[PDB]
Amino acid sequence: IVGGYTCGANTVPYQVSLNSGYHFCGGSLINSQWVVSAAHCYKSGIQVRLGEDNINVVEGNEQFISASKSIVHPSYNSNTLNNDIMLIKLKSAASLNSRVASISLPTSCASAGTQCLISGWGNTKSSGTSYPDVLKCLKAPILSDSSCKSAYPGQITSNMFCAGYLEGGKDSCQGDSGGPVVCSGKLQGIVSWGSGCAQKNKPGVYTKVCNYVSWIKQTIASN
Ligand SMILES: [Ca+2]
Ligand SMILES: [Cl-]
Repeated sequence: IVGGYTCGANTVPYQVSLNSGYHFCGGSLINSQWVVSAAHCYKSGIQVRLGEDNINVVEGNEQFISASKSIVHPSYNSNTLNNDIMLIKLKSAASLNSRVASISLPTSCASAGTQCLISGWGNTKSSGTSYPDVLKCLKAPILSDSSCKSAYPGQITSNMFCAGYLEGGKDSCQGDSGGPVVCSGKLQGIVSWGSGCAQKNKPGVYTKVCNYVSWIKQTIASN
């Protein structure tokens, strides 16, 4: 997260860190045994880390659980990043409490101008590389489809939306991928891609979760 602020320990209870000896992507807990993340975050040997704040120190409240299965959307395209969404089933159910809770799936899509909270342990610099120890937060509005497509001509599909600031300085970044974009208590987006980070006229692009609600439910019900 570039230009954000320190969330505060356990203030984003549904945030998860995907770990393979180091943090590589974020994710969102949607129920006691399933996590939603980005398809481009896929890899074998994933350990899901819940209830984290400082990812480099065991502080208490953390729950480490191995992924038993990762389900990348069958129509995911690695070149265009269309359908950049993945479901991860936990080997065992997480213990839900005030520090580890699930986030609700949307019943309807969000409209332009809606304020959302984006969070993660991704890079905090636009011109450099520096990963934070604690979870960072950023409040950002969903942009109109018109401005989104003007910013990235021919690259925005109906399964994506832009959020952020055109003047630059505030954006999600590398390492935040797969993380949550929550608006009005509902998971509306997944950190997916963008051109650089926090650059002028290049807002972040996010997977539009409202288009996948039925797919998520049907997939979870059969696994
Ligand atoms: Ca920790
Ligand atoms: Cl276009």
